[PDB]
Amino acid sequence: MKRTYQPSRVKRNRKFGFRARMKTKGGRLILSRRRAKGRMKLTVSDEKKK
Amino acid sequence: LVNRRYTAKGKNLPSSPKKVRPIADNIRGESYIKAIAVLCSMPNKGAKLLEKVVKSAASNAMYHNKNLSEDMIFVKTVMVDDGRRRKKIWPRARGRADRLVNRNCHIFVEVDEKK
Amino acid sequence: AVPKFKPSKSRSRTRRSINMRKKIPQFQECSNCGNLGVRHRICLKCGYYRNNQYLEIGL
Amino acid sequence: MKTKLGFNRLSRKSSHRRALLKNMVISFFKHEKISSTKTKLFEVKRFAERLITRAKVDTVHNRRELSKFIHDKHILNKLFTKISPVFRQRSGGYTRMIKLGKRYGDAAEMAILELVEKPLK
RNA sequence: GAAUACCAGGUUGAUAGGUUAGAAGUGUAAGUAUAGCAAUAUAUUAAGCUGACUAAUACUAAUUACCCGUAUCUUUGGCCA
RNA sequence: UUAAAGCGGUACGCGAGCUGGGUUCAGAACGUCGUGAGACAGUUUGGUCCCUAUCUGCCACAAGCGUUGGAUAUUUGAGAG
RNA sequence: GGACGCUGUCUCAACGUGGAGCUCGGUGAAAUUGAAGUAUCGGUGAAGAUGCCGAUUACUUGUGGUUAGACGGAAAGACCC
RNA sequence: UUUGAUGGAGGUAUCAGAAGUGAGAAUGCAGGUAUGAGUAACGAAAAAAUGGGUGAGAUUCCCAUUCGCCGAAAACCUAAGGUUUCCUGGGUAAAGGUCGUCUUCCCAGGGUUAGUCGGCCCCUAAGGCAAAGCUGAAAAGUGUAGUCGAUGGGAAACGGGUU
RNA sequence: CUCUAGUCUGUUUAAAAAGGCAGGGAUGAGCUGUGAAUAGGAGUGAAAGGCUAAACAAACUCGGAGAUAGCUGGUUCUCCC
RNA sequence: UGAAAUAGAACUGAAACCGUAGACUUACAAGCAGUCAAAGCCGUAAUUUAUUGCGGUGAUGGCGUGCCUUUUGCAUAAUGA
RNA sequence: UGGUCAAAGUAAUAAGAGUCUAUGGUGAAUGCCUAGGAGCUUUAAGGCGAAGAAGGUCGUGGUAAGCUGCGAAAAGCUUGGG
Ligand SMILES: [Zn+2]
Repeated sequence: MKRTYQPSRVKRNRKFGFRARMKTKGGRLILSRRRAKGRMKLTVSDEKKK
Repeated sequence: LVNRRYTAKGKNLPSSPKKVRPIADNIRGESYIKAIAVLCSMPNKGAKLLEKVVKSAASNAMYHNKNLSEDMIFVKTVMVDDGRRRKKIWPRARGRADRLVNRNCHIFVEVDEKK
Repeated sequence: AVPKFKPSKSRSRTRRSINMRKKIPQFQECSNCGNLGVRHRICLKCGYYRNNQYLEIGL
Repeated sequence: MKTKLGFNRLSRKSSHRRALLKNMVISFFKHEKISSTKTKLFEVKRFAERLITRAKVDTVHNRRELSKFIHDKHILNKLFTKISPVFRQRSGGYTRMIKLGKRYGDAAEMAILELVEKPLK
């Protein structure tokens, strides 16, 4: 059964990448929150996939 | 009670005590020759583990008591306790998972000079 | 199809002791080497059986 | 209750049982002595003794029958030339199956099958 | 006959297997020969082959084998002494 | 047709035995009522029947043990179907 | 809804084949679980008794089957309020 | 509160004060271990068998001979993805639904060579951003000139051999 | 290559929606790869109260929030009157 | 070696759980597993010594519907472990 | 009186299970301790960055896996004081 996570890469980087996060207000809030919490991974761009 | 000069102990052996105890019952109190023959014959994992421990116990007794041969020795006592457990996962339908315990046993054998 | 009450240790012990019971194999000392071998089987230690070689026992 | 006496079915469907018997008989004739499960060897000897008694007399027609079961040419020739001429006289019982004990691991009953008299070399 | 148990037998034995033979199934094999261009037919041929059964036959396998296993004692009656 | 085609109880016997036709979901249509949303033991069609048996109970086969010396056979019979 | 043909759907079941089930060896769960040296019948009772009264039956302990019960397990009933 | 075993380093009378001050249950929480139970399964009805070698240890490793299965594939070559899983050597705590000398397991070492391939690049589809202009409490929303955006369009290679 | 009437296995399954048999479409209201656009009182819907990351009569995450409950459950050592 | 190796990848190491050995009891019996009586066996102290106590097991007799929560009222087959 | 026999009581078995006594295994509760925390007081400091911040990637070790430090001059360098 084709299911929930057909894994593209251009979709991954475009929709959830660091530049897509910085591109708007809420994404920058996301980045600040994750920095404050001290996450080891900020965005999907830490998975080097292009 | 133990003459710990004459004994062997095997800790964390890869079998379940529930499966090793019957084989121990069949050789408790027998002569060494008869017990060794039984353990060699019977094709059970517990049988092989007991064979190693019993042979080691007899070896220790012989080494510390040079005038004791293979045919004055009888298996005086035999104890089989339970040892560490490891849990691994067996996945089933509908996302249900079950934990699948693996048991080990301790084995203690003491031999003694026959009547 | 599920146990209604946990059984007593007596019942569990009884069932376990009766079922998990293995029987000794019969024996008969080899005519050649004197080992105690399973009756009606080739000797595993010397290979003979009724004074006939059948195996070639290695290590 | 059980009907169909004469087999052990060797725990496998008919075609695979026939193939099993053919291969083990071939190997038995090739090697003069083999080890296997007691049931398998029992059926093997039931058929091997039959083949030997059929091959006691060497003719074209008999050879062409024995080919319907022995598909190794070398071993068919060996059976007709080297094996039977030593059992020309024996009224039966050319083989000998002797038990070996319970095998470690799955506790099968092993046994050894061999010829009573080794053939010509 | 589920593992059981019972029963039969264990070299002093036909218990099983093999083998021989028969009750029987298939219904005329392979090879060769004749006739036909060939297909095919006929003779060899109640053939060949298969024989879950039955009757024999120690040829092969059940070993020069291992564990369990008998009037406790008291009182009374009868017989014997 | 048969000599005769009885009346009741047992969770209107019996779904951890089976069947889902009906009853009693979400579809749709018809009749009627309500302004309408909808309602109607009015009608028609479609519409998952889960669970490896612990104990008791029952159908069968064994192990251990007793039956007062210990065993091997033949049987009288309570009782039961 | 009816007709023709065809059939193990049925009277009526039997046999055979394959995967499980059965025994042994290795590995090894689950839900449930106050425990248990837990018999039945007639009665009583939070009004359907394994636990009470009376009575009856029953050497001790397993295994393979089948679910009659333990108002079985699973889902703080979906129906009613 | 007294005597022992175990234990090897801090407790505590009297009086007075203060509480996270006393668990048997909440389909309680956390951890360990019974129970069912050595019972159901051990994952498709494509099928294995013999001999030999390695090894302490082989029905399950390796090699050889037969048999069986797929064969508009269960074959081969490239994407989408995975990221050392690839090769050589060594080893079996765990893990592999069993065993294991074996493995996509572990450890060490080694391994990916481009002018002609695929990208990068020069172009644009849908689309996104977008000075200016215009519109809105803010944050922005619309939107022109432009600029980005391939599954598209554009220069160049084939055969054979080697580890 | 795409779909699922009917039936069966499965339903503490191999699969949190398959598989074994079969059926419809099969040059078109066609299937499908690779990108992009529509986000929650909104979107989308050849229209069934469907779908929108396995759950939709108003998605999910965080915060208000320890929301409010005439409802249910639980509430731990002792003695005397 | 160390004060210690039932200090050897870990201090003190209980309960739940799994065992071994010894003593006693049990295979004619219907036990909320307890209490009140009680023969015999075993351990032990006194009394000159086999009858009284501290003890552990216990044939047999009498009595006895687990607990919690909730209800006019529960062993209840109401609830919860 | 001994033996045989008849009769009435009784001892001698535990495949297994139940209860004590002596012993262990499994398990990590209790006791004890702290390598890390929590709640505040008294001072000081309350910004950083286009002279490129905060926060990260990559790389730097005789040899490192991670962390930290550091920035191809890369677990450091120069000057001054201690
Ligand atoms: Zn020998």
